[PDB]
Amino acid sequence: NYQPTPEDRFTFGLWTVGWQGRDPFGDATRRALDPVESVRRLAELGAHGVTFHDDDLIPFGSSDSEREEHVKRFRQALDDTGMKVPMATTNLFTHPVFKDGGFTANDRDVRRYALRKTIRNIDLAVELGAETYVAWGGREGAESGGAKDVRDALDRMKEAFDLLGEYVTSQGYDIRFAIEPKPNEPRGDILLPTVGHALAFIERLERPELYGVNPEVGHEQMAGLNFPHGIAQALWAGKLFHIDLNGQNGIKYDQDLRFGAGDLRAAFWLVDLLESAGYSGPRHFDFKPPRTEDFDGVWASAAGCMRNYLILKERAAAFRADPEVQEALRASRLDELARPTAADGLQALLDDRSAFEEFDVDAAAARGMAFERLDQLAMDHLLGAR
Amino acid sequence: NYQPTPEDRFTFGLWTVGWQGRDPFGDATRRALDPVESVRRLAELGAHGVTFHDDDLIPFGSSDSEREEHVKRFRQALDDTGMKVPMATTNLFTHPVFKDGGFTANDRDVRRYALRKTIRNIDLAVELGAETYVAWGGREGAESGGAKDVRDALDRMKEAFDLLGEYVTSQGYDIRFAIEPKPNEPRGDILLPTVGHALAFIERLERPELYGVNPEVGHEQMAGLNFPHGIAQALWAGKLFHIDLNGQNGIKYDQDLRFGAGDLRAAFWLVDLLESAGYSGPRHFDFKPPRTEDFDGVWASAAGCMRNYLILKERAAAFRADPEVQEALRASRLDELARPTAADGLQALLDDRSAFEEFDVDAAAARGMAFERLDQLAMDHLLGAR
Amino acid sequence: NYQPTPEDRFTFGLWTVGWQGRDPFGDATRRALDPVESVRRLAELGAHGVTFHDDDLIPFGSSDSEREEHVKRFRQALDDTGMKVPMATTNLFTHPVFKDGGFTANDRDVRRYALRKTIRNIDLAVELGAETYVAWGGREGAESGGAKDVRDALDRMKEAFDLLGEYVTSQGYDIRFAIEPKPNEPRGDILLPTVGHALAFIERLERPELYGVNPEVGHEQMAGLNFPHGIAQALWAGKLFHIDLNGQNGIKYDQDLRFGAGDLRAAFWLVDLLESAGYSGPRHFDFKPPRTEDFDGVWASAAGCMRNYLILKERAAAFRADPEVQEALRASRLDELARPTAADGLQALLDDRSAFEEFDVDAAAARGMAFERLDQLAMDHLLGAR
Amino acid sequence: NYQPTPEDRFTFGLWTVGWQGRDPFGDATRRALDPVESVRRLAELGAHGVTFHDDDLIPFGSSDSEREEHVKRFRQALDDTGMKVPMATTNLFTHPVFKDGGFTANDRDVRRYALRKTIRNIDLAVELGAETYVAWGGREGAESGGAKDVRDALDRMKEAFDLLGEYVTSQGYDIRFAIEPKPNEPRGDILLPTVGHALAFIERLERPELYGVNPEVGHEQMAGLNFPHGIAQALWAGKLFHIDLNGQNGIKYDQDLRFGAGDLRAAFWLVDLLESAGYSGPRHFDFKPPRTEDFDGVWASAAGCMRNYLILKERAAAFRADPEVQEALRASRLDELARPTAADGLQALLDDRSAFEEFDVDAAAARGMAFERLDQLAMDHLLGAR
Ligand SMILES: OC[C@H]1O[C@H](O)[C@H](O)[C@@H](O)[C@@H]1O
Ligand SMILES: OC[C@H]1O[C@H](O)[C@H](O)[C@@H](O)[C@@H]1O
Ligand SMILES: OC[C@H]1O[C@H](O)[C@H](O)[C@@H](O)[C@@H]1O
Ligand SMILES: OC[C@H]1O[C@H](O)[C@H](O)[C@@H](O)[C@@H]1O
Ligand SMILES: [Mg+2]
Ligand SMILES: [Mg+2]
Ligand SMILES: [Mg+2]
Ligand SMILES: [Mg+2]
Ligand SMILES: [Mg+2]
Ligand SMILES: [Mg+2]
Ligand SMILES: [Mg+2]
Ligand SMILES: [Mg+2]
Ligand SMILES: [Mg+2]
Ligand SMILES: [Mg+2]
Ligand SMILES: [Mg+2]
Ligand SMILES: [Mg+2]
Repeated sequence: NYQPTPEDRFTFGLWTVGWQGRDPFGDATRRALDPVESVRRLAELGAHGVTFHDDDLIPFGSSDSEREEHVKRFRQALDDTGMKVPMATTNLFTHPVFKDGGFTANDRDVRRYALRKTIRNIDLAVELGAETYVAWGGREGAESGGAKDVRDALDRMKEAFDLLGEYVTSQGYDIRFAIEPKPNEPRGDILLPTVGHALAFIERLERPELYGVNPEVGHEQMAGLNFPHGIAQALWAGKLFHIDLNGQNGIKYDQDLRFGAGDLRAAFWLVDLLESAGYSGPRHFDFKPPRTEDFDGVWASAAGCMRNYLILKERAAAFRADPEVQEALRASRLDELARPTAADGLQALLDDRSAFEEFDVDAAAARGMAFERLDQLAMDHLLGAR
Repeated sequence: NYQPTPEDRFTFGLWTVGWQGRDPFGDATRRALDPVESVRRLAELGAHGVTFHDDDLIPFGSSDSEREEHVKRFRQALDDTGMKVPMATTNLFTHPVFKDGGFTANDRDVRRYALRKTIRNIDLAVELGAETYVAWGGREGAESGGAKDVRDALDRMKEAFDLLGEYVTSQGYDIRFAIEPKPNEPRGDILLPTVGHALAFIERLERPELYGVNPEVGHEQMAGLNFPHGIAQALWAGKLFHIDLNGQNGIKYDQDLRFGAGDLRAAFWLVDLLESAGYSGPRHFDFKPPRTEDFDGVWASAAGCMRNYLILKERAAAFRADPEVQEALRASRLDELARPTAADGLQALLDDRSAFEEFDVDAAAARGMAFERLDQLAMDHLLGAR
Repeated sequence: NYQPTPEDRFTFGLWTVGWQGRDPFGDATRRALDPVESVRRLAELGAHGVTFHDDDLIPFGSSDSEREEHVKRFRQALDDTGMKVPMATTNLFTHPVFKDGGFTANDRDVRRYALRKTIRNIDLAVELGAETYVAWGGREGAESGGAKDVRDALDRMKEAFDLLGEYVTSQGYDIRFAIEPKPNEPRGDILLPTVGHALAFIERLERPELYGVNPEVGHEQMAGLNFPHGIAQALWAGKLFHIDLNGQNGIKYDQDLRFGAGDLRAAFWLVDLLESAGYSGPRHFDFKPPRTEDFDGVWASAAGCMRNYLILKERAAAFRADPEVQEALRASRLDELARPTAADGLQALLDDRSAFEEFDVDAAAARGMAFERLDQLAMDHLLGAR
Repeated sequence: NYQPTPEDRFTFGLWTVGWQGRDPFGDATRRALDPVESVRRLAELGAHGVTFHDDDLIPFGSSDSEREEHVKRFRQALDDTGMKVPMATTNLFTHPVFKDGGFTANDRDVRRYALRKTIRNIDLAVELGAETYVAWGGREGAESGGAKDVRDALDRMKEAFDLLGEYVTSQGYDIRFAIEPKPNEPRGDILLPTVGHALAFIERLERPELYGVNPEVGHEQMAGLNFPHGIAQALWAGKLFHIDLNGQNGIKYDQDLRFGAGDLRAAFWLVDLLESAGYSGPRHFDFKPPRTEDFDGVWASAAGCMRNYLILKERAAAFRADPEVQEALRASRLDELARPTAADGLQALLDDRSAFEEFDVDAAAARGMAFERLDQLAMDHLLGAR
């Protein structure tokens, strides 16, 4: 009954189940978790692996010796459990030095520091076997219009990513980058605010093939955007390297609810898309167990993430396998959407009097699309009412 | 006192001052305007030119002879007034045949019809001297998840734009395309919903150099996005071919208020950016005089569009010329943002102990950015309080 | 399998299934429906009754004789089918004369006309047996700040409703009023924009007992508000006289999707609340079959409204009857929320050293609320995964 | 040139200029401020007074002796500066014990503790001379639907406020309560989310005359609502006891920008309303100097709050005094909006054939409202372009 196994490729950030519950208006409600205990508890729940920021694993300002002891304890817990580390990232947002950004801070010496902090963790990530390195520029942005010339900032952002690309290729590392967009919070506006802006930016990098996106359900929904649509565009471009799964109730602060909470029907269409397109990357949960919860609630919340994915996967598969749904898809001409508009070419199109001069516009206009019957079949399948 | 001349390059769509005031809940409050009268009235107000959809100028379903008479009357009014036609577009949204889209309609015969309708108006646009051809895919999208496979739809969208690009190059036309994004309305979600998604899509076209964006103030703000930031990214990519100016009060239906209404400070930063970057295209107003207004209100509203642009232009120029502002920009290190992070290169950066090993993180963290003083200087300039 | 009967009290506006599909950017896609056919088709689907604006039933500007013939045909179809008319309303928004409002139009003669148009339809509503009379002030509002002094407008709004209350009581009519809030569209901002503002306004009327609210799912969600929470406040105040059910995907134009579409989990909690509180009024659907649909799609969409209500009703009832859920509610102390804080009174509270001086704040802080386990049980029940 | 004096009644919370810059993703960027220094610095800037939560002034868990020393130091600084304390409030949100609320926490013993903590600070507030006591229920709410029965929670909320009302009247205190609404953050949804919901709730209290609202600019704008409209409804009801001034850029996390930032035109219409209605309460700024700023930026930001109010006050006064504006107000029939619709009464209205039978609907429909000319005059005045 919806039990995960490591083959389902579910992963969690250390910072997720480890969130102590400090928010802008309140103190922590839970004690800190040792990374080692987190790995053990997640392995017992059926997770495939964990992810980390450098500063989750190695307390900021550790000596090189303390650093090695922290990595050794962590590696021992990975070996003890079979857990993998498919993704790593850099914390370029917590420390006060990053208050105006890392890669696009106005101060040049902060920008250089941000690059050196990132490069050091890329080495560690490769050693632990990470395949994707995520960059979330949470502090890259502004609260006021004059504080940031955005063209210069984009120059600085491109420079930083180009330099990281030169570093990995000069080291022969097999790692790819994924940019994680967010429209706002903690800055008033964040640069590269959506999947689309990030995809557009990547095409201006020196080595675009090394970069993709790491979209997050809740972040696109903070702009009121359709998350499955954005994921479809990222797949279409070949750029879906990683994904952050969670829940969000509309346009407000980033809630990071467990996956399946928030917009349930969007979660259904997302799972349908990922499974139909054969996405094979990690199913990563970037979520926060609400600060109302004790530690038993934390693990119930993490378990719920995986459970909801598996239930939705079953319902989406039943939806697509149902002969009556396959018939309704043809009734709505989804098969025709997949056929070329003009494989015959431009000149044939221009000579085709059935496409314009003799096109029966009123007859085509009268045909219903039958979309509502199709959508009610999808509802019936989601609710198990079929 | 803020009087426009044709050198200011202000343009208006025929559909703007010609909007009869029909909304989803009410009938028209104004009679229709003859395109010829609109050209004359706008010329008297100081406008530079007009834009049109095919169906604004030529009633849908006109014979070829009636078509020629409509164009002739229009051309005579352009010659009488000196008005230019810098942009044209296709109406692929009003007629019922486009209820599920034009370029991405599920029905293949509608998609072919949409292409032939567009190609016919490209010819007319070139004859009238338009330099930019805008495409707003207002019906390309969905209300439900199963109605549209977005990867197939993007295939169909790319196919359509590739075919238009083949047509203009095979005809030797000097015209470029601009895609106008909108997140929603009249479809529940529209494909290519923001500037960013449109920029990303263009990079997958066969001839990307022929395509740019036509962002609209209100459309990006319907996603809660920062419009000057999005414009900066479009300029950075070299893709700002055209712009739609209006006003919008936040995340709600597309209001199309006169420019300067809605988010006043965003309008100030937009004008500052366009004028500082040397944007030389038309300043096009895509706005709707509210249906409360009679015809005297329509022309007062159109006049207000141009007036507000000119006032904001004056205030932005005073802001940037003020020595105390130039000093505050240096205090906030905007000059350092414009300098390369690591022109010395990757190896020099890696060897630079001042960038990491000996970087004084606490000292850099203590420096204030002085952004609030800078933003209050900008406020004082906007309000004429200096 | 989820079949409605008239005992379920499902009702539909004539304007819902009768929506021709005209939106701000397109012409009608469906022919008009005769009110008589609509009554017959809805009766066959299992509906309990219909609602109407005066202008849905009687074409605007009909002579008194044509008026009587229209009512007679309608009454004959009600008798033929057994359909009831539980609610009626006035169209104070379509005709151009209402472009600046009805009850709060700046022009006094329009305000008087709006009152006479309303009073005439109250008579008709009582004759057809309506118990609730709805007022949706769709044009009461403004696009700009100086156009409407809101204190004077609220004076005019109170005056209008006070006069309607005097009319019904002087006629001895057994009818109550329900105000339907909406935050925006078609005006830039609408007066009484949410359930809360409407409830507050009612308490200033001369006869508050005659007035309640008619909240609509999508309207509260256009402000990002929690619709079940708002309904709970209306029930708490004793003011839920009527309800408009539909679906909405977040903060954007009013979509009026079929009920169950949009925010599915909000629909579940709404049905749970209405059924648990014993709401006995009509379950009224104010929805628009998308303009992609032909007439077969219209009736499939209407059927889906009722189906989704019945499925959600079953799942909510199973949720509340599940012993493991009843246990989890006690684990989360929902039983304690229902017990008075200080039935012992103020002085006992002040003397109770266990409430402050000797309260163990750290122990109380450590208790988890177990909300995530509870919410996953609700998810499992909604998805039929239990 | 726009210099404040204590007669302008500008006040600041200790928590505003004292915000250390900790947000959900970062550590503090500024050291803590001694309340005494804050009073001195604000007095030098021209402020009239300060406000406080109990826990801003007295560190949580202080002994009764340390408590007295903290109050004594504070009182000495008030006497040294002439600063007043017009408002006080309780912190029922920071400590982990309040993670599920104070007055509406599911645990009864937490609810009793919350009441005793509040009552203790009411005594202190009266001793310092506060006239208004604010309650912001930031933790009263839920992230999930089953966690909170809202009808029971409203029962508990009413019980708490009724008990506070009994306490102040039994002590003979001259203090009034103001409820501060917020739609969300830090809870997923907060009870009483807008001005309207709060006004409606007050009317169910035992002693409604003791309670009013403390609206905050940014909070109503987090629901996309028109803040001047909401303030007008609160004034109309006689319930505007206090106000929180700041800035907010649309629907997103609560930014608490300095007043004048965010929606500039809304700030203009707000100042016009407050000054025209003769609001005489404090002009309180609940704002956060951005964490990019050092202490010089903090005081520049606080100074900007007062400056922007004074500039807007000047522009609104010029707008209302301009004869051409007074003429345009009559052209738009604002004078008619202020006149009764039917002072002649119901029977006269029903007998008046000019109101319906002989009303010229087409003539009334043709009259333009001239709202756009009026709004451009307001724009010209705001920008100093007249
Ligand atoms: O960059 C990795 C992560 O960093 C932070 O935790 C962000 O909140 C999250 O969105 C991001 O994915
Ligand atoms: O495509 C040209 C225009 O068409 C329609 O009028 C749209 O509303 C507008 O946004 C667009 O710019
Ligand atoms: O007033 C009755 C109805 O009128 C209009 O159709 C509105 O769109 C709807 O919201 C309202 O309920
Ligand atoms: O209750 C007083 C204050 O408490 C908190 O600081 C809130 O953020 C603010 O909105 C409120 O006004
Ligand atoms: Mg997030
Ligand atoms: Mg996130
Ligand atoms: Mg993330
Ligand atoms: Mg628009
Ligand atoms: Mg537009
Ligand atoms: Mg446009
Ligand atoms: Mg609606
Ligand atoms: Mg509605
Ligand atoms: Mg309705
Ligand atoms: Mg706030
Ligand atoms: Mg606040
Ligand atoms: Mg506040």
